[PDB]
Amino acid sequence: TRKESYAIYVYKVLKQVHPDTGISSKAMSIMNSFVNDVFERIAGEASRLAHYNKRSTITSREIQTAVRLLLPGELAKHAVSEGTKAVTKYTSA
Amino acid sequence: KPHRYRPGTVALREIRRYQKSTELLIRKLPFQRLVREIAQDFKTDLRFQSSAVMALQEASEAYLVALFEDTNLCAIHAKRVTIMPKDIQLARRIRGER
Amino acid sequence: DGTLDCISMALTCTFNRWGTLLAVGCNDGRIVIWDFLTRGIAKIISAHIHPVCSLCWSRDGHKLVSASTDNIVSQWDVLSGDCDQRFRFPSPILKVQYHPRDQNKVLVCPMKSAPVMLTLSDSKHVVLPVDDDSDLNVVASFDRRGEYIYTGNAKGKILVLKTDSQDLVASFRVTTGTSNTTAIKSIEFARKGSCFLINTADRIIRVYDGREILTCGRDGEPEPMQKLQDLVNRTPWKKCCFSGDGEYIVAGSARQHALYIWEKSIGNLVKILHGTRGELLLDVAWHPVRPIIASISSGVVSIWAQNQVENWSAFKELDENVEYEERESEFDI
Amino acid sequence: KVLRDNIQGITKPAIRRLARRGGVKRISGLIYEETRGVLKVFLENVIRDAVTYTEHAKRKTVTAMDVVYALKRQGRTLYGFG
DNA sequence: TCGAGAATCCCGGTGCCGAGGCCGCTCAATTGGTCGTAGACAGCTCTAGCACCGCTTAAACGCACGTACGCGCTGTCCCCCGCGTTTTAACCGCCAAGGGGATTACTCCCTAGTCTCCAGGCACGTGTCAGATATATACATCCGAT
DNA sequence: ATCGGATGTATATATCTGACACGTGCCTGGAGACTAGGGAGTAATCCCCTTGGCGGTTAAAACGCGGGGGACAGCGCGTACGTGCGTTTAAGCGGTGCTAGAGCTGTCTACGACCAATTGAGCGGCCTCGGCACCGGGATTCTCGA
Repeated sequence: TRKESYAIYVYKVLKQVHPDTGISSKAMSIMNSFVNDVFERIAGEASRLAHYNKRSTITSREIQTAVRLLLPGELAKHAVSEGTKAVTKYTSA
Repeated sequence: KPHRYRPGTVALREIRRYQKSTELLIRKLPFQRLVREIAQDFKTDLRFQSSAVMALQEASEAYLVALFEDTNLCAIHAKRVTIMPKDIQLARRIRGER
Repeated sequence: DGTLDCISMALTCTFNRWGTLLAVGCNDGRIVIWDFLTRGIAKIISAHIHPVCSLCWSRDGHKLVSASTDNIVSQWDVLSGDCDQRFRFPSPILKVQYHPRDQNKVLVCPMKSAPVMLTLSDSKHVVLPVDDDSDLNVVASFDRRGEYIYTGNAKGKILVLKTDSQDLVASFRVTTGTSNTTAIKSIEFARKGSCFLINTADRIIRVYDGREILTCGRDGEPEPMQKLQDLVNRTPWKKCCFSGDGEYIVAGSARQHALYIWEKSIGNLVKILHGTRGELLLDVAWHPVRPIIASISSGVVSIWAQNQVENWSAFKELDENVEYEERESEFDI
Repeated sequence: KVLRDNIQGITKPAIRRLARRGGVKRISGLIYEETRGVLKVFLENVIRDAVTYTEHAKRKTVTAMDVVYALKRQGRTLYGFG
């Protein structure tokens, strides 16, 4: 059964931050579960706020607002800046 | 002459090494038997994943050490080093578990 | 609650059929038959040089089977004290037991071998079957009438055979709750009725009714009439026994030299008797027709009776104040 | 195969081990069984809810993802099991 | 308090399997049209908020003061820590059976989607009593002398 | 432990009313009827994880066993806190007035939706080998009696 995960991108960004490091597959699964958790969190919050806004379209403004609702302080600030830079890069082409 | 460390000291080192260690501190089979006993109460002859029951025991023990932790804290506020059941009860009370 | 100085090295005791005499074994290997009424020793028998660890009265009471630690079993007439018969085996004998309805027959539980039923008339022997063939430790007992043989192994397996054919009439394995077996420490029966008890290695006494095992058939799941234990101390039981009627059950905590007393129907603990904290509890027995209990600990026997409200409390004795019921003509002439 | 009394299968040494992990020095006896009770009560919920999932799952075996979604619904989510 | 002893840290060496790397092998990602539409936006209201200001007053701040709980200290009991011993069953390794879990392939029952019509719901008026409020009263309860 | 006095509180009363139950006309979501697809349901198959047992081990649990350590009870004092009474103060009513901004309608349009054609990024599966886990042994450091 074709099962999808992210541990490959985990290894990728690890090498991006720590090239000389290994991981326990256990820890990879833990991190992936964490990925899923934050994803469902942000998605549910975005859908809920759009419902409050009666919006049927979830866009990057919703993304940023919901992250700010979720992440604290500089975590949220850096995340907002990063998402902004990335969407700017993608929209540049 | 025989030597005996002062009280707590050995238990203190036990605390230190347990905060050092990370693995479980509960024997697997007894926990599993307890889980299945609890299960038959709601429905009999139900099977389980070893991963599932490992998760059960890990999450339990986590909740349990958290309870022990904040009850320790409360007993600090109780100015005692011995624990009292009322500490646990009222901790659950603050934990909304009442 | 009353001991006896006249006997020493008390190791094992056994009430007669009517609870009038008590044959106690001693470390010297002597039988001391002591009387309850005269409160004195009735007989001394040179049984063995080896201490006696198993003693049983005959139904008529005129025969006693004794087992030495020398693997020497011997029958003795209580009036004379002669060794009527004598046999020896391998795997030293753990227990002897007269057949309750045929004193010619006697079952013997050895240490490592299967229990064997012998007769006194003919020096023959019938080896009783073993379920797992590797128990090496099976206790066995006649029922109240001697019609069936209950054999329990170190692996919790329980076989009910018929005393004549040794055919498997019932079977079941007791559980430690979850899935495990437990060493069957002992099987006891009631001299009245059909309720019997099992002492096991789990320190939990299990009370059943043999009819329910018979109707349960071979390899069934019979539940106990009762489950009895020290939920407070989790104490083993060196020796237990019913009451004479069969509605009270006692257990001997050799760990702390105490005696627990529960009921049968409800099963609630009647009471607890505390002995000398320094004494090691060894043997326990109940008077068959009296609330009297004999205990053997550190070679010393103690007696535990139970008296009624009288012996000083018998005007008309009352317990609580009584409001006088005044009559209609209470003040009339 | 009817089970029972595995709650006391929890050893007092195990309890005190967990306590030392929690950083506790002196403990009373009255706790352990009390502790056990709580333990039971705690798990009292999840398994049921878990098998509730398995209830809707129409299956005879119980899986981890059950307790995952339970602890989630119990606000005590856990990682490392999908 | 300077040693003895004990639990621990660290070092080298052994052996291993998970971490990882690579390999077939897709289906899910991309690309590109195409379309109906979510909302972006403009452009109106209007109203609820926002501030203004005055008037009354219940409320707030501080005082003094009793006082009584917080706190600090002592001695006791008992009791839980530490260690020693004895017992056991968790574990671990292996085996085995099957029963359920997952899979795929059909098959079709039910729901989404459409269109019609109207009737229950909703905004909107409308008398109107449950209860808010005030007052005098009768009952309960504290606090201090006896 | 009681009684007397103070005080605070539950009660009946009266009326005021403004929420509130009630009724409307008008609107549109709900019902009713019809069509399609395809998620769901069923079944046969495979696998294979689980649940069961069996034997040996010991680390671990049970249990016992002092015994110093603190839980706890009590006991003195004192400082901080209730309290009732002062004081002054913003809080609330209320009513005024402006509008900034919600809050509504009407476009029109970019924007995914969606489908179709294409495929390589990714995933199950297969070696592989090296940090890592274990072990044994030596050296270090805490601790409890001087």
